[PDB]
Amino acid sequence: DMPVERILEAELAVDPVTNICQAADKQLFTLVEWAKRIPHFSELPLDDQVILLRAGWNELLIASFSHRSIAVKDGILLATGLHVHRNSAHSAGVGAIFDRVLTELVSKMRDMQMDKTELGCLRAIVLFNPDSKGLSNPAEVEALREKVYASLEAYCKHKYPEQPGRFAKLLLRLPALRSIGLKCLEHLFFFKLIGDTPIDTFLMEMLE
Amino acid sequence: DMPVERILEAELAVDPVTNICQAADKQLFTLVEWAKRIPHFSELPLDDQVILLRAGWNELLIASFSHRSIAVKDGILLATGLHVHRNSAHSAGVGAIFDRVLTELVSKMRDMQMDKTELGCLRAIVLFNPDSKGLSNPAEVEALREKVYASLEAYCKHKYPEQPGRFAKLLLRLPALRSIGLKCLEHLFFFKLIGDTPIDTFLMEMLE
Amino acid sequence: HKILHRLLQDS
Amino acid sequence: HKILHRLLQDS
Ligand SMILES: CC(C)c1cccc(-c2cc(/C=C/C(=O)O)ccc2O)c1
Ligand SMILES: CC(C)c1cccc(-c2cc(/C=C/C(=O)O)ccc2O)c1
Repeated sequence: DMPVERILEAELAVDPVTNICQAADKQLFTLVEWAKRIPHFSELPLDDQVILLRAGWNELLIASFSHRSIAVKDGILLATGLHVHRNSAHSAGVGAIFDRVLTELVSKMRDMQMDKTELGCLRAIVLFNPDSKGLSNPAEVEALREKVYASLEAYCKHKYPEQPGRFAKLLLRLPALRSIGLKCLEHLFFFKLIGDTPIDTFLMEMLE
Repeated sequence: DMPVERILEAELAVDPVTNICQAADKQLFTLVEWAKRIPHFSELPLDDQVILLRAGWNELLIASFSHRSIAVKDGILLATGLHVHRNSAHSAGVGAIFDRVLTELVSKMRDMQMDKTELGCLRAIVLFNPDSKGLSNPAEVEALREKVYASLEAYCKHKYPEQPGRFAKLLLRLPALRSIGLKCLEHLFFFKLIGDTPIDTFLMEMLE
Repeated sequence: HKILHRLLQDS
Repeated sequence: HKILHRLLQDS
């Protein structure tokens, strides 16, 4: 129904502010292909697929670059292969949120060795966000979310039975992800306001 | 170790912008007494108790007024007994976040009949926030959080065994609570900026 | 939202 | 944070 193997397959299948904006734009195209590979997403009404991706893209990308950065020392590995370290983050004005990414997401993913199936399932939970405004039938989206976390729980309890609290521990990174996403979006809106975003991009559409 | 009965006991034991500010201030005093009744909170270093309550008070109060408002029609029951309905919310400039409270918290609490033990446990999870900056030992706070949600899960699985997903469903209101809290805090900072907050209050200290 | 709505239909 | 630090010690 919502097999974690399919969610894993979807994961495996896919100036510092210029670098940040170019990386986010690159990954937006990839994110659409990722979402189509999540079971039942493409069966939602098209206008609801649009709503979910507009509501969730930023958290979905942040989760992915955070997990990608586990092997980086005190930094973020952007999808372009460029790193953001502390000096660049401060030059971009994003030093405080950079620190939160490292302490609340990257380091916690690293400490618990969050795996790619778990990451993919948390991202599918964020994708299937039933609070997204304007959905034709929010409960259908909640139903898909509940299928994801039922599958995630069964996966964690089979693979990590000596860690009974692991499923809840994964879900309890999502408030941090929500906060962090709101602040990153604030920064991106500011980069757009002052004209530091590349123009004519998919990122600009997401910010409009 | 972290008995839900004790968390329940803690729950049971305790111009529109003027009304909103007076209600929040009233409940701040009560919230300190609530936190002292949560197992092991008062055993943390005092400076860490200060940090947790400064980090969490706003979400803790929002969770409580949301659950209190289940029996209100399209409105919020403030702790003073005054109601906020849609017209007042718009006069205060808080119509959009009012709508989010009703759709993302009150109505969802009502639909699932979230009970007071569940509410108290979600509030204790928010209280024991290990991401709060400056904690002397963040992992001790994570340890207490994990004791709360282990107890919450066992309570839900005993009382509501026909709802296997209920525990995760409770935890997955916390990203909404985080967002909503950030926006309510923004409004309160604005009320303070323009001089619409009562002065000399505990609320003003929380906002300073 | 022309880019996203097109990419969702592009196979 | 004088109010909160006092109330936490007040029994
Ligand atoms: C943490 C800091 C570097 C910061 C600041 C503002 C925005 C962002 C931000 C970056 C990306 C990059 C995705 C990638 O390379 O895979 C996606 C979304 C984003 O919000 C980050
Ligand atoms: C939802 C809207 C009415 C809005 C706007 C801004 C602030 C708040 C706000 C209100 C309280 C009230 C608590 C009570 O009566 O128990 C506590 C914290 C708060 O953030 C609400």
